[PDB]
Amino acid sequence: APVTNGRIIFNSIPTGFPVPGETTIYDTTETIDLDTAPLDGGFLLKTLELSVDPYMRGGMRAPEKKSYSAPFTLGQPLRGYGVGVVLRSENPQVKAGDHLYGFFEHTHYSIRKDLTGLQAIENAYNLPWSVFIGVIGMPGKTAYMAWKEYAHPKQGETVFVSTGAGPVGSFVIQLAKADGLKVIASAGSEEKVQFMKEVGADVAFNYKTTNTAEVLEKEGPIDIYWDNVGGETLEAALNAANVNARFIECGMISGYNSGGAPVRNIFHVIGKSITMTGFIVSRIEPKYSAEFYKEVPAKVASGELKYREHVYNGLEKLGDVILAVQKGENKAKAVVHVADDL
Amino acid sequence: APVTNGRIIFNSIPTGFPVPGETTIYDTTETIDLDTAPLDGGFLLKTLELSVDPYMRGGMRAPEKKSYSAPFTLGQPLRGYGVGVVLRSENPQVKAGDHLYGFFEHTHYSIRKDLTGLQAIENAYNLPWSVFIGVIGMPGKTAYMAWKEYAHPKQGETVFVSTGAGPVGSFVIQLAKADGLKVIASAGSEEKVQFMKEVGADVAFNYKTTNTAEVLEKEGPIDIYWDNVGGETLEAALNAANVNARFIECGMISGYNSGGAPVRNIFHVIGKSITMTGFIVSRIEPKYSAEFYKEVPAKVASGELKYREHVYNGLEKLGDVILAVQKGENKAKAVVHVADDL
Repeated sequence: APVTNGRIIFNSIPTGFPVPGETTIYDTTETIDLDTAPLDGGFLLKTLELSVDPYMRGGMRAPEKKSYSAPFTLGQPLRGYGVGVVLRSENPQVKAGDHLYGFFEHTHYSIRKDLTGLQAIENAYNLPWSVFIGVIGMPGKTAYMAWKEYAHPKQGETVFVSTGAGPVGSFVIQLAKADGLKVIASAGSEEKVQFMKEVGADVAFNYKTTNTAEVLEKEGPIDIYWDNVGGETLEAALNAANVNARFIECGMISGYNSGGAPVRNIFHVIGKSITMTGFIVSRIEPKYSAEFYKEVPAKVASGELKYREHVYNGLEKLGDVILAVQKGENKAKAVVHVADDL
Repeated sequence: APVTNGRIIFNSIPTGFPVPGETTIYDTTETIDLDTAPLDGGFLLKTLELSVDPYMRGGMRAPEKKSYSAPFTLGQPLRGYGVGVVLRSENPQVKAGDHLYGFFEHTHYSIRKDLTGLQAIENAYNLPWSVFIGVIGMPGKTAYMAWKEYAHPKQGETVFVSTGAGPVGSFVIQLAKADGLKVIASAGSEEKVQFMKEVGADVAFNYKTTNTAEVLEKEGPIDIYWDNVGGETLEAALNAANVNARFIECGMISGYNSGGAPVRNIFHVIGKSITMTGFIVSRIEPKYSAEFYKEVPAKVASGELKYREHVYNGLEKLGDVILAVQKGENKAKAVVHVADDL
């Protein structure tokens, strides 16, 4: 018999933080018959896990694709990264039981014509599906691929990782330790400092209680800076950089429209012979994707590569999770567990 | 019989522009007997050509060596790049007639113990000695070596060269054209715009009469930016950059102590996947020196590589040339012709 196809609908444009029940609504007006719904040569896809990733620069938009992050449509579901399982297929590209990663609408079920925006997941070690939207998803790929492309590490160099406890930063710490580097890393809470230490940071500190410039003077100079914040932290890193340092520019704080904070000491790029490289993960992903999806699951399964997630149960909560993430209240990479797999 | 060994002496510390006759004095109190002066195993060196290069960041200091630019000593000669000829030698490393390039005191003659700070010049095409302090000296090496190391050009890419008529920038224009690139270049006077066009710039303009941002929008986007200025021009280049652009950071405007102007749109480094690399020519010179000194003289002799210099005759004028250079009044790379070679 038909079942509810619940949906998190974009309902109004917020001027401040999103308001659950106003910005988003949980809508149960659609049903679907999983056995008889017409597929017309496509396939029926059951949502399992949905990522809630923060937005800021460019406003409320889908995660970036083609280097285009699209706005949402009022009255239609929100969207983001997810994992799902195929229930039924009339398409030779996929079969029942296949698990797929990519862009998902925030609904229990969807009917897809083909694999556009999706890829088969190889889960040889039977890891929890949610890892594929975190440590083995976009955040992990952001850390792994840019590290391999740009860090050019040498044994015993010193790296400073900003936002070091996050899904990207905590992976960077572990990549750096595996390359024999000394790691300095900072975050904004005690629990985050504890996680940075757990994953191997040599010098882990809370930038709200400890002077970043003082730490970098005592523990540097810095050969590699991994930038997730820009602004004052980037300026401090420039002041503490060694000659021939590499500054990997991953993210920067902004508002919807402000772009980023000024850099007032950029001459250090010349004086200290710094290579500062920005990147967007989708542009470099083709060079590393197969290696990433082969190697990273093994390191998760063995416990070598540590990660944290904050799981919230139920699609109906997703709008509340959006607000929690915008407020920084989630303890780790936010995941909405939509359904079990069986 | 003894001859005067004239000397440009550092006489007082200026608080503004240098004042000829006060900041510097031309001193004729020393003599030297060129035939009998004791060499004590060293050699007698006749100054031929002296470079006058602008100073600003770090104040009045010798050009940088060991990554240290040293201050001058009151009552002693100024110093900078030069070319000289050996008149007499008791040192097996050099013989009479050898021409040497490196750091020179601002005097007619000196006695050297050895080749510290000096190198033999190979002048196969008998070019004027002054070229070895310009197009075949530090300015030319700055352009050639960083271009080869960092530009990674592809046929038909677009480069923007700031300060495009100068000793560095005008060499960069010619390197870029030889690599099949479109060149946009800017300068601050008509004579400089004419020289940029003469050396092959496709779009040459005066930033004082023409809106840089408008030119870069119409003629870009920019794949390579060669930065000699920083600040607003760097910001305009970032706004006009193509994806995967390379920003080669050579110099930036400053005061004695201000470091450089702010960059308020640095997020473009991430959004546009820019590689921004600073350098100091002495740090990369060992990789390119032999190639530079073999290839560049041939391109000068054939007329392929164009250059300009502003020659002033006589050591006694050098303090006036310092002021002219600090005021931007020299028409091209400033050279003091100290003596003829014979």
